[PDB]
Amino acid sequence: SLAHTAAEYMLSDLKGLRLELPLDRIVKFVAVGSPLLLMSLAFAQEFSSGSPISCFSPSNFSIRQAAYVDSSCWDSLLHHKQDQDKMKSLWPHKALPYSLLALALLMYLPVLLWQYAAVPALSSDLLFIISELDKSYNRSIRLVQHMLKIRQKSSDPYVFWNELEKARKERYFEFPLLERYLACKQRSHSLVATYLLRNSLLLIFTSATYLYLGHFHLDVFFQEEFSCSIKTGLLSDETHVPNLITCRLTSLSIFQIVSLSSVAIYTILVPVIIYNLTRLCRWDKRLLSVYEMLPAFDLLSRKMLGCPINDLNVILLFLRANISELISFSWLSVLCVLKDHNIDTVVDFMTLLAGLEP
Amino acid sequence: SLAHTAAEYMLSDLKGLRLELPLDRIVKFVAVGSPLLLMSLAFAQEFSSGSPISCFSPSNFSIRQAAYVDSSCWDSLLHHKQDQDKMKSLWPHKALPYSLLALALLMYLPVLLWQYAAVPALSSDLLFIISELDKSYNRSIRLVQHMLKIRQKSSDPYVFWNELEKARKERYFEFPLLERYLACKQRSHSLVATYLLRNSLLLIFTSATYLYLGHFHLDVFFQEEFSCSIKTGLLSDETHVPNLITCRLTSLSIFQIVSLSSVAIYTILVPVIIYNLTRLCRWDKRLLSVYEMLPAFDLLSRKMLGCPINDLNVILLFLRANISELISFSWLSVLCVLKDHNIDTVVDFMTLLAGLEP
Amino acid sequence: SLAHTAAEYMLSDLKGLRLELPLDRIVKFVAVGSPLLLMSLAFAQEFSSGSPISCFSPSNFSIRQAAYVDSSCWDSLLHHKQDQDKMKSLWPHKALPYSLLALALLMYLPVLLWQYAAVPALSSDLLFIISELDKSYNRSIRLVQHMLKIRQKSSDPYVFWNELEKARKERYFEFPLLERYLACKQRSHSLVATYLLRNSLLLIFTSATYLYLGHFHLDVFFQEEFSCSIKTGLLSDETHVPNLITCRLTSLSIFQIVSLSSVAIYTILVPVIIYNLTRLCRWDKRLLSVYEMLPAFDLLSRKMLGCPINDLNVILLFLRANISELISFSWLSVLCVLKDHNIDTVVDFMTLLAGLEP
Amino acid sequence: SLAHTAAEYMLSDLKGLRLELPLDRIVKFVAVGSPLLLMSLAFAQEFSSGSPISCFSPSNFSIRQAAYVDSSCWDSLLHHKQDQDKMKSLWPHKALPYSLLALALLMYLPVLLWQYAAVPALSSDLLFIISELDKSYNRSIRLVQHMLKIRQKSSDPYVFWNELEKARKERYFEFPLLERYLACKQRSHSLVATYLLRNSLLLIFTSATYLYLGHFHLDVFFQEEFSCSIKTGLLSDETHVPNLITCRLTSLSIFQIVSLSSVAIYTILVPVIIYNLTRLCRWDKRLLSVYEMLPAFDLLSRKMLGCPINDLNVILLFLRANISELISFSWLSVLCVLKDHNIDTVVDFMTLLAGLEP
Amino acid sequence: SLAHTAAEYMLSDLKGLRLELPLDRIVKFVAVGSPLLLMSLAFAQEFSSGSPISCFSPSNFSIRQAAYVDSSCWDSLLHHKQDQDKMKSLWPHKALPYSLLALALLMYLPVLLWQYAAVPALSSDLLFIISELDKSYNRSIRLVQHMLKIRQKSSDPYVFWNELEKARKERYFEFPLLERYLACKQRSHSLVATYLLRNSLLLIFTSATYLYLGHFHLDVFFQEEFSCSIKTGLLSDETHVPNLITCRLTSLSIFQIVSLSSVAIYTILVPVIIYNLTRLCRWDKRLLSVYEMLPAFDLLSRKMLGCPINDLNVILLFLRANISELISFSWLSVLCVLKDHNIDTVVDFMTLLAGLEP
Repeated sequence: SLAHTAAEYMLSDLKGLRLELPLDRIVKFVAVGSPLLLMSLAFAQEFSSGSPISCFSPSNFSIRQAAYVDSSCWDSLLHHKQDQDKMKSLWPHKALPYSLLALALLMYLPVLLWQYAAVPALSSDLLFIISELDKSYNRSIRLVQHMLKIRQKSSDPYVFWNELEKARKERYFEFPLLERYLACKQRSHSLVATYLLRNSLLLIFTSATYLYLGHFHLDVFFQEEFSCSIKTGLLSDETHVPNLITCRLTSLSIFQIVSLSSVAIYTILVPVIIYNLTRLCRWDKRLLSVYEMLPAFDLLSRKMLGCPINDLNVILLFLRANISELISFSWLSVLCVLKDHNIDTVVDFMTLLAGLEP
Repeated sequence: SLAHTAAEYMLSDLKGLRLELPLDRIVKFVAVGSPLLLMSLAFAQEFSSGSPISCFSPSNFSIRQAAYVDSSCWDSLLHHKQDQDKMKSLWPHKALPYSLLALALLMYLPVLLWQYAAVPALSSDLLFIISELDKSYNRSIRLVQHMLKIRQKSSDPYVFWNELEKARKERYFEFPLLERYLACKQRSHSLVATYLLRNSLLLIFTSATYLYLGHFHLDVFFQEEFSCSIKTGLLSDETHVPNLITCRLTSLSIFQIVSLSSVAIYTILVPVIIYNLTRLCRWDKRLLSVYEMLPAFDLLSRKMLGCPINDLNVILLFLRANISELISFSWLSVLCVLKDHNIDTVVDFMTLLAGLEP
Repeated sequence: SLAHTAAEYMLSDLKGLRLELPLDRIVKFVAVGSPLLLMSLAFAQEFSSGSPISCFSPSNFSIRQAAYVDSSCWDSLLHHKQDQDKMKSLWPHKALPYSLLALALLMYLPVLLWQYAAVPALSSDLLFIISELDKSYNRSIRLVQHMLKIRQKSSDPYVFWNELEKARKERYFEFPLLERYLACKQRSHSLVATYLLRNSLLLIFTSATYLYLGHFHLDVFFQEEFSCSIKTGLLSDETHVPNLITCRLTSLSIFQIVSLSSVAIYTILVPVIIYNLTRLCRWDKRLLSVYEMLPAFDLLSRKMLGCPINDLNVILLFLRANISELISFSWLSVLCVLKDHNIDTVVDFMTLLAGLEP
Repeated sequence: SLAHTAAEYMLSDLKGLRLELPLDRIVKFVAVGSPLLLMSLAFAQEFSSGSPISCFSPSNFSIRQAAYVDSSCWDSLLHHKQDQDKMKSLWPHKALPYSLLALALLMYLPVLLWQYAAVPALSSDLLFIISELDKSYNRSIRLVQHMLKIRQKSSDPYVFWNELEKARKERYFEFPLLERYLACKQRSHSLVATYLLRNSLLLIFTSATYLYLGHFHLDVFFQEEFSCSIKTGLLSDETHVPNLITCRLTSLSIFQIVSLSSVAIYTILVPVIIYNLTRLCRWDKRLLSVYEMLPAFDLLSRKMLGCPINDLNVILLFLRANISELISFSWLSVLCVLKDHNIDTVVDFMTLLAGLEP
Repeated sequence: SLAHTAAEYMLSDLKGLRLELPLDRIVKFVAVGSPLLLMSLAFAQEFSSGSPISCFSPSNFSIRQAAYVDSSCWDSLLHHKQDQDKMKSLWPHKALPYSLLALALLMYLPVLLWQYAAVPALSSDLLFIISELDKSYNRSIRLVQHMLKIRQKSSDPYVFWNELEKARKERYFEFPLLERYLACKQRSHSLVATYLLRNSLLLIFTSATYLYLGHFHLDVFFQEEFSCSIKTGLLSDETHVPNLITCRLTSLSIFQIVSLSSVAIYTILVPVIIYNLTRLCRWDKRLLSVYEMLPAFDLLSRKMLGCPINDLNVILLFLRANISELISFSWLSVLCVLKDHNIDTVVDFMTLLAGLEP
């Protein structure tokens, strides 16, 4: 089956970076695999089909007179109703899996755009930021051994501030590339377009699916029988039934169940992407209180003004998911205690000797 | 078969931490695999089905006159009883495996919520706690070589208490991050919600399964025969049997055995999750006697007050399963001897020389 | 086939420890694989079954009149004997592999209990004991170089006993954790329960298998033919045979051979587990003579009193299988020469220079 | 096919030791694989069987009247000869592969006993012996540099014997563990039992195979036709042939060829195991002449007395196959020149400078 | 198919040594795979066989009257010719693949003997020789730095011969183990027997194949039709055709093509093994001119006398294929320039500085 190859290349399972949101991953998985699951269920295994169209041939017909009967109607699904001569065609019945696979291949386009048009630049930017930030750490670790003996023999404030103010006017304190780079990117407005188009494309795809199920479906839904004609051409000069009646389709139940499953999964899926859109309409300040005290993280919370549709918002949202990898997963995450000061000076007097790590 | 792929991703077999309880693992395994086992048994291998519906066609019928007979009834399971004209449908018979697979995919949702909404925060918290605790050990091992010569040449109490009281007023004795962190988490009430919802979701799922087996089942349970009609449409202008009688279904025994197996496994499974719920309604104090003497473990047993529904209870329950990994599996587990004192001073005089380990 | 998956997870092939006895392994292998082997042999490969029920339809019947004949009896195995109207049913014939697979899954429960309820504690205990014992060796190897020059230039007894008695009153001679730990475990009585239940569960399972083969089998054993009825319902208003006679089952030979194989394997298997039970009713003292001279092994043979049902007996039995891994496989195993003294002093004078190993 | 799994576990391909003799390996391979080869050849590939029983139904019979004819005789192979009423049964024809697979699984039992009841002790013994022997070498290599300058400047005998006699009364010359261990094992008589039982078991298995081919075979060997009866029960009240004649079996040629192949392979296999038995009835002294001059190997040839049924004989036989691994494959194997002395003193004067190796 | 398993174990793809000749590999490949290729081609894929025997039944015969006709002749291939009553049997037609697979398994016996009876000793010998030869190199490399400054400042002959003659009477020049080992093996005559038997066995196998194709084939080669008899037993009391005529076999073309392919491949294969035999009848001296100047290789060319059937010849032939692995692939192979001297002294004056390699 081609489904094996599709799963082999499509949906088959830098160097540590998380570039895609978990909710985006979930919605991608459901929207991509569900058409494939309906594909596998409808035609294979469960319902051994054989001939999806079944007919009532007259008794006088031989073997492949009736074989022509049965084989000339599946490709010519047309209801010659007596009500003039409106041949109602039954193309949705033979087009169900075709539309399913077309929808499945259509669902993956936003992934293509998000993975080709935005991944390389974002990955390069995050590679630069991780390089500068681990350099920021190893240029700051050198302060924990300068503060193991001089930090002890002095009366608290005039060594917790005298060296801190000396470090304040010292190069290691500031991170100039950080503010300049963050400015040069926050003024940019290119990455938000990819996000908005990647969401709107799947939204309009869902709308098109709704229209497809509303127009071409919902009309032949309780009809399981139709009358065809064999002398719709040169057969007229023959002595047999003038109208081949009751071509019964066998997969009406599968038709109904796949239609209801498709409509239900998309009804339950729609609100999630709307929530994803609304995630970008506000500035996140859940933990802004602790970010304003740290030297490097002060700049992140400082540039919180104006309309929130900026590349800085997207960068921050993707950084919060990567703020706990192996090294940023530190006192930062441990700092759940200052969400409720001269006492903290002697508390961090001991903590600086506690963050020795290796 | 898709079952192979499902087992390949679903149920297929930080860095040492145990995040899931063994009883939870057992109930998950039984509730997830049992629908799959019934799926594999019912349709494949054991009972080579062929055509699950069998009919009695008249003798005059040719090959695929009777093939239409047999193929137009499986999808149109309707009993045209003579008792007006109540067409009793037989959709449970063709919906058994569909409902089975839907129930199988439904059973895994609580696992999804418990693994996405609570695992990262709990794992980070336990990573912090293990880091601080192995630091607590390697800042306490330094006491076993200070007590190899000064510990020997003195008259017992005034070196077993003089140094101990000096160590009592010494920094290594206390663990400030422990009480502050434990307070900041015991006042929190977020993790218990995930536990209660993860249990209640499977409970209501079991209730829904009971309702499904009570309404749609238990009605067609001893009926193996029904009469259908072929001229339920345009067939009426034909000379054959007016009513196609005795469409016999072949899988009634499989129907009954799968229904009884499903109801029995859930009856035997229900009390376990109730026990899991009741596990959180009480404070565990089985070994609180030995916890009150140890320095760090005194705080764990000290905060035992009020209503037991707190995140501290869940943290303690998950810690007791992880209290014997490689290092906490020590004198702690060895201390099964003080569950039945100046003599113990000379007993631990020798024990401190016995816990040299490397 | 599901048998492939079962073999893939069930029965498919710390860090060196042997936790399961070889005889237990053999009985587990035979009791678990034999139902699977009968499963594979009975239904697949050997006997291409097709239709396990065969019937004699009247000559006037068409194709699927007789197909209904053949398909409506396998699921309705009932002998309408003329002797009133005792319908003898033939459910064992269609339930053979179901009971086989149920028995196969039932056989593995004692393994589950023995592997979950006792393995972790025993493994931790043995890990502690191996750590303390290799420490006991590397704190005793230091005696073979103190005895390379002082051991030579003295008149035998007053250096083979003067240093030995000095070593006797020396710390390295005794192993305090050994006697204290061995006491704290020999007074315990928890592990023997797991052993006794793991044996009794398979014993009662064998008894249940015997009852199943005695009641539901041994009755339809020479019967290969039975008469059914088609008008056991709405068929009565039809002109055909009033009683469908001679529904012949084809797998009677397979029935008999699988029944005899099952009963024979369990008759030959029963005494082994009884022997396993009797293994725990006595204290093993085959090599107690050599254990009483060694320092550490003297305590093992010293606590041989009272009723033998103790956790110490189980620990010793599992230790004798692990007493020859890589280091305990030493002079211990070499000491087959003292099972038939001042001469041995000069014999071990040379042996201490012979146990230099690296 | 289960043959794939059997080959996967059974017969599928310490740390250098050779524990099994090449002739034993050959006889094991032929006796184990040949039943499997006949299994694969008889039923699969070569002869596409279909229905191994073929019958002559009367012309009036319909499709599955004759299908019942053909399917009710394979399981009821009984010749109702007119000669009273001796129903000769044809169970060997349907039992050929069953007996083949039973014989195949039976052949592996001696391997099981030889691999479980004797391998661990023998492997431990050989591990000890290899450890002591490579120690014997590296305590003897130190003599080739003491003899590079003192060996040169002296008049031959009084340095080829003066140092040799000094080395003779020196500790490195003798190997006390060797004679004591060899005595403690040569007096033992446990390992020879495993060898004799492992041979006698396959011998009695071959005898049982001969009896099986003599009683149950050789009787139905030229009979390809037999007459059955359908009214051997409730069929009597029917109007058809009173006796269903000429049930012809199709696999008579395969029957004959497999019988002849089995008997021929075992006739050609019998003498080899008899030779293996006779190998232990004599003391091997082919190269005893060179063993009596070497220091360590003198003890091996010294204990050659009495009846040869001892564990020492088995140990020596397994050692001769391992005497050429990497280090014992040395001058020992090179010493093919002393099988046809003061000249050899100056020949070995140069050879000791030739065995410098690294 | 069993062919997959056979290819999986048989013919499926120390530590660098080449133990088998390329021509031997080619002849083994062709003689082993060609029967398997004919096996795969004759019965599978290409010619969908169905029933290899086809018969002309009379028109009055029903379905399985003629099925008995067709099924009772394939196993009873006998031509009841009118010419008394010589039943000519047609067993080659049903024995073609049996003889093919027997020949295929027979072809591998010489490989078995050559791989079990000679590989271990030869591999050990070559391991010893490679160890001594790379030692011979690293005890000779030390001459290229003693000759970097003393080699420069002297008038050519009295430093190209004065040091060379000093090295001539120096230990590093000679290789005593080489001449002694080469003598101890060249006097041996055991390995040539394995070679001669491994060739003669396949030769007599080819002769037996020729006899088989000459006697049992070439007689039924143009006969595609034969007449059988059904009343060759108890059928005589029936009213049908007294002689069942024209049992036509369908695979005559496959018979002819496989026979011609087998005979042709063996005719083209015969001379190669004869050439292999003649390879051992002469002493190879193609490059003996360059071997007589090298120190170690002089002994190899020195022992070229007498009849060439010796183990030394086989050792040399297998060494020439291994003389270019990684280190013997050196100036040796580069020395293609002395096959057409004081000038060479200054040429090798520069070459010794050119063979510095690492």
